[PDB]
Amino acid sequence: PLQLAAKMGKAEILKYILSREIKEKRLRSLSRKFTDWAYGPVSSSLYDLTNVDTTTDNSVLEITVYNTNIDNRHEMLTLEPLHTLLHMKWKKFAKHMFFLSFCFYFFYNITLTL
Amino acid sequence: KESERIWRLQRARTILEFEKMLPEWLRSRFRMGELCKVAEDDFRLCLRINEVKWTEWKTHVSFLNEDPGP
Amino acid sequence: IAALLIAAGADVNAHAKGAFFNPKYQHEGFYFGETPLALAACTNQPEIVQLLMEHEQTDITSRDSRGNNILHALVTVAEDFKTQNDFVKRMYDMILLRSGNWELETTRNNDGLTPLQLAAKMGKAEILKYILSREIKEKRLRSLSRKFTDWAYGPVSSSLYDLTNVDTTTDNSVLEITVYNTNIDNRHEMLTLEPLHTLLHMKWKKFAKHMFFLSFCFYFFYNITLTLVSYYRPRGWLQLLGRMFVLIWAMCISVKEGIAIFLLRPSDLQSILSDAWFHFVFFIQAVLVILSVFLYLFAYKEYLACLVLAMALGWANMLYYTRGFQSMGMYSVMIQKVILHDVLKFLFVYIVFLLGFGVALASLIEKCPKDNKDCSSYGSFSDAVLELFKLTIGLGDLNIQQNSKYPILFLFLLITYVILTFVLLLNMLIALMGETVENVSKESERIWRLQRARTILEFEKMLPEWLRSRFRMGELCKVAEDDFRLCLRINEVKWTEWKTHVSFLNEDPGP
Amino acid sequence: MGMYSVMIQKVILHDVLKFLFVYIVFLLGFGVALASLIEKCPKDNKDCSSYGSFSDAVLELFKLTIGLGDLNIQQNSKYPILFLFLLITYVILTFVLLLNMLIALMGETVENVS
Ligand SMILES: CCCCCCCC/C=C/CCCCCCCC(=O)O[C@@H](COC(=O)CCCCCCCCCCCCCCC)COP(=O)([O-])OCC[N+](C)(C)C
Ligand SMILES: CCCCCCCC/C=C/CCCCCCCC(=O)O[C@@H](COC(=O)CCCCCCCCCCCCCCC)COP(=O)([O-])OCC[N+](C)(C)C
Repeated sequence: PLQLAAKMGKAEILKYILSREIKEKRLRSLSRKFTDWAYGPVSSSLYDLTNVDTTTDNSVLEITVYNTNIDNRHEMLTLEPLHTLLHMKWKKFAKHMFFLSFCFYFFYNITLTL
Repeated sequence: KESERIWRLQRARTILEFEKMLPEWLRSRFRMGELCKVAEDDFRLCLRINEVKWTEWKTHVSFLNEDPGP
Repeated sequence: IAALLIAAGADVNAHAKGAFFNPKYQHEGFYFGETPLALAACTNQPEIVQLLMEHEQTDITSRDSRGNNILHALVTVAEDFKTQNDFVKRMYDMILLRSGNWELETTRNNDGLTPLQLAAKMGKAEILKYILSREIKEKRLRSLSRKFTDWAYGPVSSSLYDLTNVDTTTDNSVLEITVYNTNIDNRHEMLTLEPLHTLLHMKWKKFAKHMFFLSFCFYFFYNITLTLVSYYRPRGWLQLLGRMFVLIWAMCISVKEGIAIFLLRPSDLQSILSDAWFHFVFFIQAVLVILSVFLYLFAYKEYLACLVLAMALGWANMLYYTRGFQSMGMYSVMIQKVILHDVLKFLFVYIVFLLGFGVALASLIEKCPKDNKDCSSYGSFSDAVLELFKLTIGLGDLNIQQNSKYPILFLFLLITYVILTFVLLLNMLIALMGETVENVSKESERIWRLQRARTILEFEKMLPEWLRSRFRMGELCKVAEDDFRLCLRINEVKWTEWKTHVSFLNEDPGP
Repeated sequence: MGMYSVMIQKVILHDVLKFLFVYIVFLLGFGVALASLIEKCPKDNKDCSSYGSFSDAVLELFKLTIGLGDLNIQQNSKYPILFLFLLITYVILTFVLLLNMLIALMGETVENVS
C-alpha cells in the first residue's frame, strides 16, 4: 500500500505514511518516523527507509521518480525522506559521476571536432 | 514557477540512473546509521533530519534519546 | 517544577556553556543565551521570566562565553513574523522595563556590538524598529525611551528621535552597519525606519548632493578632455593642460580605488558584483590611462590600444552617475540584473551554437581551385564564425553557392542555425528579460536607495575631520539634566487615533 | 485610437528617452573609440576604411544598429583585434541588451497603462 500510494500519485497518503509518528507506546513499531530528541525549537527525527531507499528492488523513491503516468510527480518528491535522500545521494556520488560524464563527453566532442 | 521542479525531476532521474550504473560493490554508501527504533531485532535503516519551528511550544514526550546531539 | 527547584535553592546564575549550547552551523544546536533566564525568555515562557527576575541572586546583566546578555540573546533568536510570533519583542520590552537601567543596552559583547548594533547587524528589522522608536508613557522610567513626542497638536505630532549610536559619528553606528554590511537579505526594509531614512535624506540634501554633482562634473570633464587629446593626436602649450589634467586625475582615481580596494571585504564581493563592480572598472580605467602614458613616454607602439580602451571604458563608466536621478537609477540597476541574469546565459548558449555550427560548416567546404580565392565566405573556422555572426545581426547577403561538396547539408545546417538563434534564442531572450523587468519593477525603489545610501556614507567619510560639523538637529532631546546628546525632529500626520495627548513634552507646539 | 495615442505618449516619454540617452552615450563613445584606431589612408587611396572620421564611425555604428549595410572587418586599423572586440562589444550592448530590454520594458509600460 505504500508502494501503491507512490505509484498511483497519492501524495497526501504517502506524506502521512512516510512521516507517520505514533505517540502511544502500546504500538510504536507501526511508526515510520521517530523523534530521537527535541531540545527547544530543534528536533532530530529518524525516518524509516525499509522500502523507501533504492535498495529493495521496487522502492518508493524509484517508483516516484521513474514512473511517468502521473501529474503530481513534482510534489511527491518534496516529502521529508525522499528529498533528503536525493540530496545526500547527489552530494555523495552523483555529483562526481555527472562531472566525470560531462568532462568525458566534452573531451570526446573536442577531439572529434579536432 | 514550473521550473524549480521539473529540473529537480531531471536531476533525480540522473541521480537514480547514476546509482544504477554502480556495480554490486561500491554501492555501500547507505543513508545513515542502523539504529532506528526500540525494536530489539532488525533495526533496518534510518535518516536523521533536523527541523526548527518556534510555534508549537509543547512538552516533548515522544522523544527517544535523553541526550540531544551526537 | 521550576518554581519548586528555585525555591529549594537552584543555581539561577548557572551557565550552560556546553558545545551543544553554543552551535556553529545552527543545525546541531540551539543557542538561547546559556542562562535559565535567557532560555525562559527565548522559549516564550513569560511566567518563568517574571518568576526569575525578582529574586535575591538572579543576575540580569550576566554575560555568557560569547559576551552576550539576555538582550543580545533575544536579538539573536529573533526572527520575522512568518517563522515566529512577536513574543521576543514583548520579552525584550518586559525584561528591559523590569531591569530599569541603561547598562543592559550599553553592554558590548565579545564583538564590539551593543544589542541595538547587534540587531542592526543580524538583520532583525522588527527588533530594530522597536528599539529605534521606543516610547515609554510612564514617567518613572522615561530615560529608557529613544523617541520623545515634543508636542502633538491635533493630527500633527512632532517627535524627537535619539541619535546616540545611530548617526554615523560614533565609529560603528547603526546607519553604517545597516548600509555597509552585506550578509543580510532584509537590508532594504531596515533603511525604511524613522531615524535612518530621515537622516539619509537630510545628509543627501545637505552635502551629498553637491559632492555627487561635483564628482559627476569632474569625471565628465576628465573623460571629455581624455577623448579630445586622444582623438586629436598628432598621428601645444595651451593644450598641455588637458593631458596634464588627464594624468593627474587618472592618478587620483587610481590611488582612491587602490585604497578603496585594499580595505574592501571579501563579503561584498559575493552575490553578483552588485556593490563593487564599478570600483574595479574605475581602477582599470585609471591604470589603463597610466599605462598608456607610460608606454607613450618611451618608444612603445602598443600604447594606443590602452588609450582607446580607456576611452571606451571611461565613457562606459559614466553610466555609474545615473544613480543620482531616480528614473535613471532604476534603469541602471535593471541593466545590472538583466546583463547578469539572462544576457550571460544567452551569450553562453549562443556561443556554443555559433562555434559548433561554425566548425561544422567550415569542414564541408573543400580547398579553392587554382587562380581562385573568393570561392566561399566560409573558408576557415574564423571565417565561418564571422559569417554566422554577420547572419545573426542581419548584416550582409545570404549566399548559398559556396564551394561545398554537400550544398544540401550546408543549407540544412544554415537553416538550423537560423531557427535556433533568430527564432528561438534571441526571441526567448526578449521574452525572458520581460519577466526580469517584471520582478525587478518593484525591487528597484530599494536597491537604488541602497546604492544612494552607500554613496552618501562614502561621501561623508570623504570629508575631513573638520567640515563634518553638520549634525542632524539640535541638542535638547529629553528631560535628562545632563548629556542631552542629539535629536531628530520628525512630524507625522494621522487621522485615526483621536486620543488625548499625555506623553507630550512641550506645551507650545511648533518653533 | 485614443488609447493608442496616449500610450504612444507615455511610452515615448518614459522609456524611449532613457534608451535614447544610454544608446547615444554608447554610440558616441564607441564611435570616437573606433575612429582613433585607424591611421590615415595611403597615397592614391580614400576608401580604405568606412570608420574614417568621428562622424563616419558614428554613422557606421548607427547603420549597424538598424541592420543595414555589410559588416567589413578589413579596415585600416593598426589593431584589428581590438577593433573587432570593440565592434562586438557594441553589438552586444545595443542589439542584445539595450534594444531587447527596451522591448521588455515597454511591455511593463503598456501593462500599467492598460
Ligand atoms: C546575438 C549576436 C550578438 C553577439 C553575441 C556574441 C558573439 C561573439 C562572437 C564573435 C566572433 C566574431 C568573429 C570573430 C573574428 C573572426 C575573424 C578574425 O579576425 O579572427 C581573429 C580572431 O578574432 C577574435 O578573436 C576577435 C576578438 C574576440 C571576439 C569576441 C569578443 C567578445 C567581447 C565580449 C565583451 C564582454 C560582453 C559585452 C557586454 C558586457 C584572428 O585575428 P585576425 O584579425 O584575423 O588577424 C590576426 C592578427 N595578426 C595578423 C596580428 C596575427
Ligand atoms: C536604435 C537606433 C535608432 C536611432 C537612435 C538615435 C540615433 C541618433 C544618431 C545619429 C547619428 C547618425 C549619423 C550622423 C551623421 C554623420 C555624417 C554626417 O553627415 O555628418 C553631419 C552631421 O550630422 C548630423 O548632425 C545629423 C543630424 C542630426 C543627427 C541626430 C538627429 C536626431 C533626431 C531626433 C528627433 C527627436 C526624436 C524622434 C522621436 C520624437 C555633418 O554634415 P555633413 O552632412 O557631413 O555636411 C556638412 C554640411 N555642409 C557641407 C553644408 C557644411
